[PDB]
Amino acid sequence: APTAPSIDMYGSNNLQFSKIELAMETTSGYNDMVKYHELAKIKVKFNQWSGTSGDTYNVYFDGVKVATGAITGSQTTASFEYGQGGLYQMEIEACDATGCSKSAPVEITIADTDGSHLKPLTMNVDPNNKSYNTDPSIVMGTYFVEWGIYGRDYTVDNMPVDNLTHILYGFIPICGPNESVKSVGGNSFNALQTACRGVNDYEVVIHDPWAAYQKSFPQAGHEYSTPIKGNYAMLMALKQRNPDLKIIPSIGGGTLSDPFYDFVDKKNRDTFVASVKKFLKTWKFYDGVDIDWEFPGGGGAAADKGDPVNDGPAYIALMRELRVMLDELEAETGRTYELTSAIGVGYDKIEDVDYADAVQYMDYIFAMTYDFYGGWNNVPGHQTALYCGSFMRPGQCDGGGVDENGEPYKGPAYTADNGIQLLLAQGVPANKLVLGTAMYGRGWEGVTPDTLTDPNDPMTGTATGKLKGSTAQGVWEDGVIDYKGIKSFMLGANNTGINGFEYGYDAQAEAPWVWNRSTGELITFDDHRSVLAKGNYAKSLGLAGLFSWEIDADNGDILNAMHEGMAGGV
Ligand SMILES: CCCn1cnc2c1c(=O)n(CCCCC(C)=O)c(=O)n2C
Ligand SMILES: CCCn1cnc2c1c(=O)n(CCCCC(C)=O)c(=O)n2C
Ligand SMILES: CCCn1cnc2c1c(=O)n(CCCCC(C)=O)c(=O)n2C
Repeated sequence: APTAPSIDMYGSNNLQFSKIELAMETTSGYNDMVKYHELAKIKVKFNQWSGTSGDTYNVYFDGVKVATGAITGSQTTASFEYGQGGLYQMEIEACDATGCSKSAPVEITIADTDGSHLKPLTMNVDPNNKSYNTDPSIVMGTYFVEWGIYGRDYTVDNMPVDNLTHILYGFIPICGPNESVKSVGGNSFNALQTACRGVNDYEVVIHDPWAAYQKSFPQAGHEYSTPIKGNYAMLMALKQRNPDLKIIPSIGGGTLSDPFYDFVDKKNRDTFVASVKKFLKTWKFYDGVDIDWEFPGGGGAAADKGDPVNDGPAYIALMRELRVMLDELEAETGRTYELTSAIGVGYDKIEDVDYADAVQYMDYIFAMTYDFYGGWNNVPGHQTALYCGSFMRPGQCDGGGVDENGEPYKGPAYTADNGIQLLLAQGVPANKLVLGTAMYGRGWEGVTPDTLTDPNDPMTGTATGKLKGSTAQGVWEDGVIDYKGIKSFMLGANNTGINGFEYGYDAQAEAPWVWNRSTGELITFDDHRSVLAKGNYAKSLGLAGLFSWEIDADNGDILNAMHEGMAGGV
């Protein structure tokens, strides 16, 4: 017989609650911005403006009582805790000694990071991406980058997810020594220093919380009060659409690998592995972990770091210790968690790790069979070729011979086949290796015809510097160009070459190029033909599948050719 409660929607955070508390309007340390609770804190204000209020309230979700407390006046705030994400019809009842009166039901949301409160994501994929029916057991992976939402304007709902089995989210940094990040300029280091305030060294953090969970995406149905927004809320809604798609955070990458060189100390590994466990319990849409340490032994961005005696065994120990932790999560959740790693494939990188030992702990190795040549120097070559190119010298392919100064080659050439063969020779099983495809070109200026030793092959020339171009042409950093920019501005509709560029293909290497003989611009990349050759290769060797770097740079053609090539190999 009291008055039925009316729910104050605006005073109850629009009935949006969450197991994860996320700061939405600042940028601070990771431990200050992100706190995961086993029970969501619920606070609901209700009013009884007319008649009597009664003395007690009960709260129901879907008919089931979840809380009770005192009413002592005409406005009451009910505070309680609840453990399970999703959407529930809430009713609040006010009671006196004579009876109870229930409010009309209203939907409350309790966010959780598995996306249990979310509908399947609405997609907006470029229709140049075709449908395939590739065997679900073949890996078809790609990297999606956190910063691609900015100038590149490529968001989670643009991914052709039905053509993927694995999405690797690039990149999760590690707090600690990170000089390599400073050298890249822009805000990357300042963002990391901010994220790491109040965080122990060697723990993972989110690099850009605005892209990860603050930015409101209208296509995802985000509102002011939505407790999780950003790329991460869209990836959660994507798992509701595609529950078998594996979404895996990639830790490190070329500029964020400096802290790994301190993993020779096991206490730093222990700190890192515990931070990864907490991260996967905080962000439950993730299905494992991908380690992108570039590179054990060195030769990467940190010129002053790298230990070829100890980094190998440390990498192996880290995989073993991650697999231990992941087994604990599997035991706790009843889920399967995957452990993978993207690795360098030059002989001088592979020689520093016993991968047959490491891979026993791992589901897949993503062989980075790209970046073999590029604008960091003026020597052209195929950056992602399967085999040795026509431009190579006698003895250069297998490392038997000498360079132009007569100095012995130190090891076999940088090609995808040389890397895969070295890894098989160590005893890595073929069915754990994933072959990489580039959705980008690398390139140079100044490779003009007077510099060539073979007049029909620009790979025999000499550059003056890195390729330059505008972001309108897909050039986001000197020396690199999106595949879709090569296609729009250099190849043209017919693949015969436009804007002063001509197309060529080195059939021995399985590698395309475009070359502008007057500016000397020369770009090495992957195309439909070379990607079919890679798929025929992967199928011949019984590799696990193919993956690509990075998805925003494709227009459909490369991912289509990945599926075609895997269907089509002979
Ligand atoms: C986490 C979401 C709640 N939340 C939302 N915005 C927040 C917080 C928060 O908790 N802290 C400080 C945390 C106290 C010290 C610690 C060990 O974390 C903040 O500064 N900001 C801006
Ligand atoms: C804005 C995109 C430029 N951009 C180009 N390359 C980039 C970035 C970038 O931003 N971040 C992350 C740091 C966060 C910076 C910010 C504005 O919050 C990166 O790691 N890389 C490699
Ligand atoms: C962010 C990465 C791009 N990047 C920026 N500077 C670079 C690279 C790069 O990729 N490689 C090739 C690594 C060798 C890989 C192999 C086949 O072993 C480089 O040598 N330098 C100087």
